[PDB]
Amino acid sequence: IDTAAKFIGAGAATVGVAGSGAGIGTVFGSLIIGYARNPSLKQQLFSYAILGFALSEAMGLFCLMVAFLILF
Amino acid sequence: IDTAAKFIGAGAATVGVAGSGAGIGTVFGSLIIGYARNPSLKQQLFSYAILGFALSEAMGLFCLMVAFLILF
Amino acid sequence: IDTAAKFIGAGAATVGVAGSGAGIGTVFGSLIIGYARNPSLKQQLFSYAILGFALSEAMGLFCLMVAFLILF
Amino acid sequence: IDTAAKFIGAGAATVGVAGSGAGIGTVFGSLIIGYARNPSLKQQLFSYAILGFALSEAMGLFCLMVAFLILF
Amino acid sequence: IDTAAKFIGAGAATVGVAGSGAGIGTVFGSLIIGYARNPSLKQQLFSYAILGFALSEAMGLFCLMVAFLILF
Amino acid sequence: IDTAAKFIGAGAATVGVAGSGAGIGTVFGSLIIGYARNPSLKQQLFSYAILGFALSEAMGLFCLMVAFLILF
Amino acid sequence: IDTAAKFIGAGAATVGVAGSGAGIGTVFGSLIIGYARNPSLKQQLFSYAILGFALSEAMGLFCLMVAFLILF
Amino acid sequence: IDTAAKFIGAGAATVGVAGSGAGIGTVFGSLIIGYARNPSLKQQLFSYAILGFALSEAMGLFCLMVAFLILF
Amino acid sequence: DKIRSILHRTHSDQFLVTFKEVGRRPPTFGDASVIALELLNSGYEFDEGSIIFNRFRSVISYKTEEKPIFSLDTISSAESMSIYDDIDADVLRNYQEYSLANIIYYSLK
Amino acid sequence: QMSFTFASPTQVFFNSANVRQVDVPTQTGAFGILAAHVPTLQVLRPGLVVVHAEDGTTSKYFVSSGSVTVNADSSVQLLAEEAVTLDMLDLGAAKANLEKAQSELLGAADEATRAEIQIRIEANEALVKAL
Amino acid sequence: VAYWRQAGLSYIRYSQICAKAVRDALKTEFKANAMKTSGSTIKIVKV
Repeated sequence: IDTAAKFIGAGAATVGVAGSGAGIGTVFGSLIIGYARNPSLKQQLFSYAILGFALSEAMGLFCLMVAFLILF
Repeated sequence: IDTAAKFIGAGAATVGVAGSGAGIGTVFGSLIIGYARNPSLKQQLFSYAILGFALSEAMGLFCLMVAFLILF
Repeated sequence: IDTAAKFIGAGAATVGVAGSGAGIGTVFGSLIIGYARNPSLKQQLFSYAILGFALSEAMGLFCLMVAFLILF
Repeated sequence: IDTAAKFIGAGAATVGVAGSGAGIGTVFGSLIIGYARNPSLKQQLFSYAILGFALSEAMGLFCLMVAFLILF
Repeated sequence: IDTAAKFIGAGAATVGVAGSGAGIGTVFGSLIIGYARNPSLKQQLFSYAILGFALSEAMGLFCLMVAFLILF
Repeated sequence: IDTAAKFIGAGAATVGVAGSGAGIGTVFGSLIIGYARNPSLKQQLFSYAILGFALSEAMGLFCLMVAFLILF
Repeated sequence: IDTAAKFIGAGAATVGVAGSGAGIGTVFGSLIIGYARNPSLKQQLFSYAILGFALSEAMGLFCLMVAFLILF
Repeated sequence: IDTAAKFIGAGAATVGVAGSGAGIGTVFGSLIIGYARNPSLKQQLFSYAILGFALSEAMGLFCLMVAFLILF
Repeated sequence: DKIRSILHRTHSDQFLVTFKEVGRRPPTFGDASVIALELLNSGYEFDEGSIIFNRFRSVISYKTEEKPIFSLDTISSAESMSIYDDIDADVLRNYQEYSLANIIYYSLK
Repeated sequence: QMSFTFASPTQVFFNSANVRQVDVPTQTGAFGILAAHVPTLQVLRPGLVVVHAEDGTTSKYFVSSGSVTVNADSSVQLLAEEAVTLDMLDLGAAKANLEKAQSELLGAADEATRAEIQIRIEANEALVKAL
Repeated sequence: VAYWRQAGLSYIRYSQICAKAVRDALKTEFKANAMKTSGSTIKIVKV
C-alpha cells in the first residue's frame, strides 16, 4: 500500500511523455514543410525549431520529474 | 487507503500534461509554416503565438495544480 | 473504498483536460496559419477564434466540473 | 467493491471526453482556415462546421452518459 | 472483485471513444477546408464525408459495445 | 483478483481503439482534401483510401484481439 | 496479486498502440496529399511511405512486445 | 503490494510510446508531403526527416527505459 | 483590316474574327483584352496556335517573327509541367488566359 | 541570389534585379517567395506587394490584377494590368467607389451583373488595406 | 472556382474591372495616364 501505490503511481506519470513525443515530431515536421517552402533554413526558421522543441520538452521534463518523485 | 490512493491518483493527473505538450508542438508548428509564407515575424504572427501557447500551457499548469493538491 | 476510491476517481477525470489542452493549440494554431494568408485579422478570423476557443474550453468546463464534484 | 470501483469507473469514462475537446478545435480550426481562403462565412463552411461540431460533441455526449451512468 | 472490476472495466472501454470523437473532427474539418477550394459541395466531397464519418464512429460503436458488454 | 483483473484488462486494451478511429479520420480527411485538388477521384487517391484505412485499422483489429483474449 | 496485476498491466500496454494506429493514418494521409500534388507515385514518395509505415509500426511492435511479455 | 505494483507500473509506462509512433507519422508525413513540392529530396529535407524521426523516438527510448526499469 | 483584304480572297472561308481601327490610336492592354475575350468566347477550343507580328529592331530594320502559344488548357499540363507543384487545374485556366493577353499586347506593341 | 522582374504594360520597375524575398497577393491568400523557392504558378488578386530589397529598406506597391511566376531555377517575374505605387492613390475617392459598388450589388439580380459589381467591391475594399 | 467563375466571367473580364477601379481612384496629377491606358479602339466583325 505504501510501497505499492508509489510503484503503480510512478507508471501513470510516464503517460505525460506521449505529449512531448508527438509534440516534437510536429515542430520538426512543420520545419520540414517550412524549409520546403524555402530558403531561410539556417537562422529564423531552423533557429525557431529549437524554441519549439524546448517549450514542448518542458512539459516532458515536468512529467519526468513527477515519475521520479514517486520512484525516489 | 487514505494515503495510498493519494500517490497513484496524483499520477493519473500527470497525464493531463499530454495535451499541453502536444498542443505546444501545434501552436509553434503552425507558426513555423505561418512565417514561412511570411513576412510579419516580429508582431502579428509571433505575438499571436505567445497568446496561443499561454492558452495551451494553461491546461498544463491547472493540471499540475490538481496534481500537487493530491500530494501536498 | 468509499473515501479511498474518491481519490483515484477525480484523478482519472483530470486527464480529460488533455483534449482541451491540445484543442486550444489546434484552434489558435490555425488562426496563426490563417492571418498569415491575411488580412482579415481584426474581426472575422480572430473573432471566430474566440468562438472556437470557447467551444474547446467548453469540454474543459465540463471535465473540470467533474473532478471538482468528486472532491467536496 | 460495489461502492468503490464505481467511483474509479466514472473517472476513466471522463477521459473519453478528450476526443471531443480536441475534435472541437480541429473542426472549428479548419473552418478558421477555410474563410482564410474566403468567402463562404455564414454560407456553406460555417454552416457545415456546426454540422461538424455536432458530430464530435455527440461522441462526447455518448461518453458523458457513461460517466453519468456510473454516478447515478 | 467480480462485481467491482467490471464497473471499472467499462470506464476504460469508454476511453476508446476518444478516437471516434477526434476522428470526426479530423474528417468534418478537411471537408470544410476542401469545400473552401470549391465547388464540389453535393454529390462528391460531402458524399464522401458520409463515408468518412462511417468509418470514424465504427471504431466508436465497437467501443460502445465493448463497454455495453461490461455492464449488461 | 484472478477473476477481477481479466475484466479490468479487457477495457484497457479497448482504449487502443482511439488510435485507429482517428487514423481513419486523418486518412479519409486527407483524401477529402486530396480530391478537392482534383481530378483522379476514382483510382489513385480514393483507391488508396482503403489501402490507407487497412494499415490503420490493422492496429485496431490487433488491439481488439488482445481485448477479446482477456475475455475468452 | 502476482497472477492478477499481470492482466491489469498487459492491457495498459495495448494503449501504446494508439500512436502506431494514428501514426499510420498521418503518414499515409500526407502521402495521399503528396501524391495528390503529383507525379512520382511509383517510387520516391510512396516508396518513402513504406519507410514511414515501418518507423511508425516499430513503436507499435515494441509496445506489443511488452504486452505479450506480461501475458506469456 | 511489492511484486504486483511493478507489473502495473511498466504497463502504464508503455502508454508513453503513443507519441513516439504518431509523431514519427507526423514528421515522415511532412517529409512525404514536403518532397512533393520538390526538389531537395536526396539532400537538405530528407536529411532533416532523420533528425525528426530521432527526436520523436528520443521520447520513445526514454519512455522505454522506464518500462525496462520497473520490470528488471 | 489590312489582313482581311490582303490575305482574304485566298482563305475567305477560313475566317474566325476580324479587327478594325488598329494603328489609328496607339494600342493598349485594353485592346489586347478585347482580343483575348473574343478568342475565348468563340466555340473554338484550339489545340495550339502561333502569333505572327513585326518585331522592332531599328528605324529601318525589323523582322517578321513567330511565337507559339500553348494556350490549350489540356496542353498546359505536360511531362515538363511535372517539375512544378502547388497548382490547380482551374488556376491555369486563369494564368493561361492572362499570359495570352500579354503576348497579344506584346506583339501589338 | 534570384533575378526579379516586376512591371506593368505602361511602366517598368525591376529587370533581373537582385532581391531576397517577395510577398504577393495571390488568389490563395498571400504567398511568400524566398531565394530558392519551389516551382509554383499563382495568379494575382487586388492587394499589397512587398519587395524585400538588398539593403534593409523595403519598397511596397499596390496591384489590380495580373500574374506571378517562380521557376525551376532561381528567377522570379511578376506582372499586373495596372500597378501603382502607394504614393499616387487617393484615400478619399476609394470609399466613394466602394459605397457606390455596395449599392449596385442589391440592385442587380442578373448572375452576370452580380460578379461584375462584386469584383469592383473587392478592388475598392482592398484600397483601404494599405491607405 | 471563385464567384466570377460559374457566373460567366473569365479572368480577363476579372482583370479588366480590377484595373478600372484603380484608374477611377487616381487623383488629378496622374489622370493623364488614364487616357493613354484603357484602350477600346478595337472593332468586332462577325460575318
